[PDB]
Amino acid sequence: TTVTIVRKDGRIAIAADTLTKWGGGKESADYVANHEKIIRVGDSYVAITGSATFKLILADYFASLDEPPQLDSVARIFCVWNTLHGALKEHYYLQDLESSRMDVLIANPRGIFGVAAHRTVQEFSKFYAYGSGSPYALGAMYAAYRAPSLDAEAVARLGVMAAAEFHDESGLPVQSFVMELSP
Amino acid sequence: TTVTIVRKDGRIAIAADTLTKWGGGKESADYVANHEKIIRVGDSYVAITGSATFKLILADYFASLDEPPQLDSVARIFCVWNTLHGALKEHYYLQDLESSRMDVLIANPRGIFGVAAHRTVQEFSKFYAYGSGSPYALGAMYAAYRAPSLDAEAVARLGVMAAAEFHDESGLPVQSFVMELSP
Amino acid sequence: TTVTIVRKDGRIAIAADTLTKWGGGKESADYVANHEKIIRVGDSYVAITGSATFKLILADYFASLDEPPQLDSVARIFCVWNTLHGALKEHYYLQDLESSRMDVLIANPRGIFGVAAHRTVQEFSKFYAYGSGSPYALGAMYAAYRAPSLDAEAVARLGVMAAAEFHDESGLPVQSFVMELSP
Amino acid sequence: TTVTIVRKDGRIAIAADTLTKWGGGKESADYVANHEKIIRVGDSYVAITGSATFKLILADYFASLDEPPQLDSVARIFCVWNTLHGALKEHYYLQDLESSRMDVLIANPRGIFGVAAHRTVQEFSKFYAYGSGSPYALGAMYAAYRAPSLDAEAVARLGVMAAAEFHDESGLPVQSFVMELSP
Amino acid sequence: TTVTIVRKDGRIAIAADTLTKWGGGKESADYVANHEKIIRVGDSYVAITGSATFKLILADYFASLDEPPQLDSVARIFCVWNTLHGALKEHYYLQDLESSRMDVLIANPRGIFGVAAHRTVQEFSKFYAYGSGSPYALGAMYAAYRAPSLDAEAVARLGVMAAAEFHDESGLPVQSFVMELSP
Amino acid sequence: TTVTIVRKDGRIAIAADTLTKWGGGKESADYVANHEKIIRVGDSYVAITGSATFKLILADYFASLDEPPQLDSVARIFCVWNTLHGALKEHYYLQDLESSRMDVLIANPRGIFGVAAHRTVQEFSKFYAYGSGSPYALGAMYAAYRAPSLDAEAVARLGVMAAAEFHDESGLPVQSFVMELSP
Amino acid sequence: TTVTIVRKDGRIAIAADTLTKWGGGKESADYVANHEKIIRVGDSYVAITGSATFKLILADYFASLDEPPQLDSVARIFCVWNTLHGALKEHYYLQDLESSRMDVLIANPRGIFGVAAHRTVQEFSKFYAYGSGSPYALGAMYAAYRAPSLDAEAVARLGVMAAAEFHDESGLPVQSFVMELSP
Amino acid sequence: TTVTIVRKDGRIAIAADTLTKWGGGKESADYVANHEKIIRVGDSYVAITGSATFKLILADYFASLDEPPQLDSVARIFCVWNTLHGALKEHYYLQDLESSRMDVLIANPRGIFGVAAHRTVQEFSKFYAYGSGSPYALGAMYAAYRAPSLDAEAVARLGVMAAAEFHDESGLPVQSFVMELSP
Amino acid sequence: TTVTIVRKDGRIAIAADTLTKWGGGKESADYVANHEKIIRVGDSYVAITGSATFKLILADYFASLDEPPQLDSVARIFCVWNTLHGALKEHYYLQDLESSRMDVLIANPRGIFGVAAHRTVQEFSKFYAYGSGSPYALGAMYAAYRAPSLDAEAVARLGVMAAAEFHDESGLPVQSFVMELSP
Amino acid sequence: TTVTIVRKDGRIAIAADTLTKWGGGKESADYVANHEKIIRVGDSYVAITGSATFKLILADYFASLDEPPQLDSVARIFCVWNTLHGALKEHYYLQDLESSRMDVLIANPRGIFGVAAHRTVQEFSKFYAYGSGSPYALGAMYAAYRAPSLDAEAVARLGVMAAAEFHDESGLPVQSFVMELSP
Amino acid sequence: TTVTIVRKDGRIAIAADTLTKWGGGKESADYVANHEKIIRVGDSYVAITGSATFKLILADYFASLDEPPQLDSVARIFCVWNTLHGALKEHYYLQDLESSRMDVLIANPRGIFGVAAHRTVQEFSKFYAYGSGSPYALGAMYAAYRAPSLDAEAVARLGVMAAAEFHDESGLPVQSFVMELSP
Amino acid sequence: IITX
Amino acid sequence: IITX
Amino acid sequence: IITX
Amino acid sequence: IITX
Amino acid sequence: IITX
Amino acid sequence: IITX
Amino acid sequence: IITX
Amino acid sequence: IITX
Repeated sequence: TTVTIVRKDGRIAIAADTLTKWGGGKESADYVANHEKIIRVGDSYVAITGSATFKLILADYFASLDEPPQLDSVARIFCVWNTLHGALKEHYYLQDLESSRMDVLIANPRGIFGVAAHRTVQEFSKFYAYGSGSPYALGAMYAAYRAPSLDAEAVARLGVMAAAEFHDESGLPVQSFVMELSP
Repeated sequence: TTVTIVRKDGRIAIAADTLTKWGGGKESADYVANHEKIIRVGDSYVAITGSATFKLILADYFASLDEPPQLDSVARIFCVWNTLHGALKEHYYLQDLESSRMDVLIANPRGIFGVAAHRTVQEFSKFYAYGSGSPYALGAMYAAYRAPSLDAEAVARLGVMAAAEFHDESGLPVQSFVMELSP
Repeated sequence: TTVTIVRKDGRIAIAADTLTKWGGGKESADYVANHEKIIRVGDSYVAITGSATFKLILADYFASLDEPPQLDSVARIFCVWNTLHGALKEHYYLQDLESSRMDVLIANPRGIFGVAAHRTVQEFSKFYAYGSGSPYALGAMYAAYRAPSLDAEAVARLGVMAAAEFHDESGLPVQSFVMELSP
Repeated sequence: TTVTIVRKDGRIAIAADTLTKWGGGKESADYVANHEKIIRVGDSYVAITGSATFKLILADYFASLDEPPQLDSVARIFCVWNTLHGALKEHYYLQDLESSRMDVLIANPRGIFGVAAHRTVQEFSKFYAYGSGSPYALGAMYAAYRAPSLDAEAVARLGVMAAAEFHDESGLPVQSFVMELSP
Repeated sequence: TTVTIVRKDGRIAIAADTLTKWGGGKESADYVANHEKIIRVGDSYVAITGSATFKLILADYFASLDEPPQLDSVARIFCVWNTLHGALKEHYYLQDLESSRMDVLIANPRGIFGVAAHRTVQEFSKFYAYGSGSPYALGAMYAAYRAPSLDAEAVARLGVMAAAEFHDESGLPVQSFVMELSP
Repeated sequence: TTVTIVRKDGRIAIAADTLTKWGGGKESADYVANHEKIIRVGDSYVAITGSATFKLILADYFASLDEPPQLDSVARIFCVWNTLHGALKEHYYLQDLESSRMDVLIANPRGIFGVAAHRTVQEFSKFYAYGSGSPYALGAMYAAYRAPSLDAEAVARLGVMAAAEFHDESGLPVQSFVMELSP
Repeated sequence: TTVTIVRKDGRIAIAADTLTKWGGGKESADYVANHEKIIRVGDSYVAITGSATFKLILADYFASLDEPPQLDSVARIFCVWNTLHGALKEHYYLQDLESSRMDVLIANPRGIFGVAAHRTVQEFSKFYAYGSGSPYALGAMYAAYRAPSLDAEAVARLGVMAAAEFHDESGLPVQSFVMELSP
Repeated sequence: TTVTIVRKDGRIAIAADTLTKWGGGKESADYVANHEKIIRVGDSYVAITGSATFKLILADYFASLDEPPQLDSVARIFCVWNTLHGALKEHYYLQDLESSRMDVLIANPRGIFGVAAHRTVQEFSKFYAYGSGSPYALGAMYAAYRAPSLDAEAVARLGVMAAAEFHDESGLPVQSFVMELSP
Repeated sequence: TTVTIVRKDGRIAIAADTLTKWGGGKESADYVANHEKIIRVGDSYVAITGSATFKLILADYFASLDEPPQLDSVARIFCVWNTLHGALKEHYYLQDLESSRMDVLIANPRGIFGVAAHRTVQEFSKFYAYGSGSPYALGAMYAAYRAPSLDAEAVARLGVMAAAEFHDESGLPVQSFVMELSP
Repeated sequence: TTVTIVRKDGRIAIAADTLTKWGGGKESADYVANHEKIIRVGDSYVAITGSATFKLILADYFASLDEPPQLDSVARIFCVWNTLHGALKEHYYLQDLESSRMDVLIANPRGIFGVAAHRTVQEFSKFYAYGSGSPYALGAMYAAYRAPSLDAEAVARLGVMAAAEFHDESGLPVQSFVMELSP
Repeated sequence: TTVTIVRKDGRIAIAADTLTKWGGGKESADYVANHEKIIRVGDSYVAITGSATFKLILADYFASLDEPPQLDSVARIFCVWNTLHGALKEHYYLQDLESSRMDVLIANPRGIFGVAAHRTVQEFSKFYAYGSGSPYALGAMYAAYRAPSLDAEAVARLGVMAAAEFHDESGLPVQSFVMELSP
Repeated sequence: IITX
Repeated sequence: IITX
Repeated sequence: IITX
Repeated sequence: IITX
Repeated sequence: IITX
Repeated sequence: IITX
Repeated sequence: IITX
Repeated sequence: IITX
């Protein structure tokens, strides 16, 4: 999987590839209807790496809360994820610090963030990428980020394309979203 | 085992081989009366790979619920399976995420689905196959899917035949079912 | 051990060898009084492979129930065995799915069945055999099953004799039983 | 593989299955032209189990000798095989006693023999079988050997059929040969 | 890699994918000029699976012989390969029977053949495939082989396409060759 | 290390980073005078990854030959490297196919090539990169390759910069060379 | 990470690098907004080494207490940390004496202190450093500590710079803080 | 051990600690008469880390050559060391590339060099250090190198002192030498 | 660590070194303010070896009791330590008999004692030493104990000095205490 | 074993204990006639630790040379030992640098020396000790070395006594020798 | 440790050595005041082998009972010890049958007994010994038991002396006790 | 161990 | 074991 | 590894 | 596994 | 390790 | 792991 | 680990 | 094993 996130010129974008792997087996978007790796949670988008099951777990989990959570600051995202982890263990059969076994990027109008598997929450200032395709994506976005003809969404998508070009765990098409940075 | 599932021209079909293995021992349908690997659950068909015991476990489990479950959307299948897993552990002596140790395909008139052992639920758009015979079946169905003289059930069965031709864990006859896609 | 079961021309038969092993040590029926590996449970006969202790456990267990169980359909045998397993663990010190560590064949007038160690219950249509002597028995019964001069019991016993001829875990005499198939 | 050999009523017969395995992959006689596992060496027939490469190695090796070897007594077969082993190591890249990694049956008019992988040479008095299917075959031939309507070749073939019926490393058709016992 | 070989209606064809892997890295034919996995050796074609280095080794090795070898019968191919193996060890730094670490298909007008890594040489009667994509290719060719509108080369190429569709070690374009069967 | 190589618009370029690592220790170009990872061999440039010792070994080895070698075709480079390997073992204390433990890119006017540690020689058609920084570089060059304002050398260098931006085994400055493609 | 702490001429200073590592991946302060490794807790500063998640855990934990803790004597720091450890286990999913898996330096006006991962609390008299860059920092501060033109903060920062110069787990910019020693 | 080497303002200096370790045992210069870790070889000084035996081996080896070797360029030092290695193996009982198990710094008027255990030869432009005390020494020299009152020898020695201050494998006194850089 | 204890001519003395280790890292008394390894508990002195954390744990633990404990007979010290051990496990996160992981010497006017990590309590009659430096200390005190010019405290200190002279886990200065033996 | 060596006031002495161990078994000088661990070689005394067999090997080896060797400088002792090692391997069945598996002290009028198992040769300036009792001996000699009433031999012997007092691999009586330092 | 027990001519005696070991370290009775390994419990004497801590545990434990236990028959000693074991686990931190990790001899006027670590209680008829010195002691007592000039106590002590003579875990002086056999 |  |  |  |  |  |  |  |  490759997932990317970019913040540039008053816009925020998030993108992902659409290939599912089962061993060396490829399950492309052409065979799997529910191939999207980005879910909506409130006005945030959450792009997910890891076991494909986590897409459905997070959807179910966030759905079950009284209201959706605020995912717009590092401390907030941290609490949400610390609680989540307990729930992964108590309800969803997950097995130094324990791992939640997924890395996610989170985009909303207030900022771009990431949560890694040991609940390290980071806020990013320009772009980043998670997933095994991530270094190909980082290189591509490093080359394109200051291109004045490429908006945040073009850059995000370019990251994913680069990873799908060279790495066997990423595949086109690219799914992506874009929003205005809030003031 | 090979199990297959196909959706084509308004019809949905599901198929399975009939061979049971015990080591290198073969228990063909000619020696085993209860050789069917597909069960009915409500108006769904469920084709099972894994230990032969799971056929009976699912039959007993689903029979024991107040009414049979809706297995017609990804989110629904997920809940059913997440509950099921708990029951496999509490009542049926099952041992990153825990594994349910079975992969199944699910056909009903509202769609074709799969659930893999770590509760990854997928909806399929044309065809798919699970089981050790699965890649032989995928190739065969890839070659035959657009043949205009082969309906969904022919394609499903052809998948199983291909696997039985070349792999020592699949065997003829093929058991299959077909239904109309709903509107 | 070899145990066999046959269904032919309106009769059902079950057979077993009588040799007990302790390592390479042989405890033949000539030295062990209670050498029978088939027990009666209701109007069913149950032939046991595995630790010799299971003969006694099943006898004690089934004796302790309110009435003996119905063992005449695949689903029924499955429930009986799933419960039994829990008892092996709670009362009798047994240690993907957990194993009950025994394979048994079950004969009664309504049919011939088998339960393998992971509770796979099968109904057989002609003959089968469990135990380490089992392939020798299968071959012999394959050759003899359609012989018109050999009734179900002859075929069952022949299976055991073949195993005792060639394999060091099976030994003569053969113990066997025969009954009429019900209408 | 199953290979069998029988000596009965002044005739000698030898048989083999025709299935080649590559993992769980099946390469049946229908796909492989050179599927025969018995080769001719002088007036002897040699049925081979083990790596498929040994068919060709023996053919090449025996071809390369001044004349073909006498394979008609236990001591003779032993010398032939002890020499052969050295040649497997010096010319053909083979790796308590060292193993030649193949078991063979040898039929000629002077008798029926076997050589196992550690150069144990045996002469058989009625019938025998080598290969992973061997116990199924031994049981079937035990049941059929004294049938007065089944000649040596029928019995040999029946052995192979039994193995192909129940074991995943043997497959039909059966290749067989028959000859008169000499005086 | 997937390589395939087919013989049908007086023509013989051989095919291969073009993707090179370095870990999970993909080196497609679009980045690598010398991406062909089939080489010419006399009037034979040799399609190679295994380390990419073997393409060049064989080319160098066969080039160095007095004339190119006859590869048109099973025994002949065997000799060629037994000698070759020694050379892989003495000149090219290769490390039950030793392995040559490559599986190849060989096509010429006199027939279609394969050599697996332990020098098992087979002649094929309809089609076959080697490489990690091989079972997908076998299934696809099984489904298409009797299609009257698909010649040998179409079937060969279809095999490779199927594998590239579903497996992460195969990639398009397909390289293929065709010849007329000789009389 | 990151090394890159590019061929674009009639020019060929090659580049490398300049950081040496000893564990987590960094030896930057600011402390090490002989920090160049590209050497000249005839009119070729050879960029080296692996142990730093190989820079000096290749320089010594190629220096010792009667004349420098032709490194302008895949077959040629292969021979040169097959011989080299023997020399690494016999004179320079190096320890399926054996590994030469270095990956190198080779640029000259006749083409751009790579040799990986198991002597896989590739000719590249647009760009490539070796070394642990290689995927970052590949992404960057994928994004910049078709930029009409960036010549082959800019692209090569951009690759290395991307790797030094994100990976702890690569470091600026970048060393690079450029030449005209010959006609 | 490198963190340093210094006490000199009536001032106390504390410093840290800003580089985050994910494997060999570098996440510099230029990409990560929340790159600070020092947090404020009452009038103390706490510089943290270990998993990046601990920055957020401590911030959350200390925030949750009735008031912030006194961290101005060895015994006090010890109690705070012994309680903290229990909380890392009960609320934050941490796994001779157990380890808290983090080493920290603590600066306040009443002194300079450290707590290592097995709750060894030390008070320092001149300077110290924790983290994998620590020995480079110790050497640099040893050389500079008595320089009369370098105040406590210059020395602290020099320590971090030295580590970033030579070690791949530390990176500029340096974040630092300074306070007056109390009377 | 710590050894250091510095080049500054037309002078070159080299230094070493004097402590020998045997386990946790310390053998200081006060108990060992021959505690010097630097030897003279021609007009070079060679400071040695590793087993204490290597001091004597190099002294004996270099003494045994026709004349002492030129150690004043990277390529030259390399040849000397590549030959040396062979001798360590053939005469002195030493056991990717093989290791010579010693790291040395080499000072002469034409430059400052290092040779690491896998014969990586480096030329240094300002200063460097080898041995377990090396990072403490690097930090100290980083802080002091541009101090205008500290000549090359002061800086070299300061490195060793820093290591002896904080690390249990280095000990005072410091032995050092200085020479003029040649023109 | 070295700790010593001596009883001679109506006086009792106890001593310790002052060096703290972190790996091969040395934290001398010159850098660590709270370097004392002896604590006061009632009118007893307790010298501690083991993890540095135990100094603080014992101080906290003994402080927390109603009154300080009597440590003046073997049976008493034993009860105190058996209770302590339980508290190390329940409050302080410690992990044939279980080990308390510390060795201590105890001096008071009624006698000199030791407690080893498995709660072996000993009373000493002349002198003893614990810690890794202990054998060096025992030898030195064996040589000096009967010197008529060396009082108990001189001997105790001499033990520590000897260890610091030759072992890398002990370091000067020596901290010591002396008291009158009671009547 | 403990062996010691001392140089003081114009005299040189060497000493050893006399206990032989076989496991936990003690073979004291009272049961073993040839219990001496010091041998004479020219005008040197050689005290040996290690296997008891080395006493005899060295005696036999040195006896076999043309004349006894000079053992009076570090370089000379080194050559003698490097040759010796080769002989241990070629004639006496011994098995980074190879180990000679013995540590020895060497006393003669020109100095006091030691050779450790990896041929590290040291010249000592006051005293030293080898063997498992060595630290006890070092401590004792540290305490006694400057005592004006104890000559070199008293100090040497005191070292051995200390070790025998406290350690189970050393035992009295002490064997010792003394000589005048030469001018 | 060696402990012995003897019953002869109307007297019973028990003996033990007095050496404590800590590794290879010896703690003789000359340094340890509380060196006695025999304790009194009622009118029984209990000699203990194993960890030194058990002396104090048993003393504390037996002291804590309402009255001391009867240790004068095999069944009685067994109950006492079975209860004891539970207490070693619940109160004293001890970790086929579980082991109590100590072997003891018990003497009283009604007989001589032993309890081994798995609670095997034996009554002895002449003499016995436990502890690592035990076989030396058994041999000595075997030789001396029928000597008419040696009473039970002489023989018991002689056993301990023999062990101290030859084994490194036993040491003089011997502690012993004697009593009259009751009538 | 019986499998599908 | 299905992955993203 | 192709077997019979 | 993100480390400071 | 470059594979076909 | 800081020791005494 | 102090033994008798 | 003696080391520098």
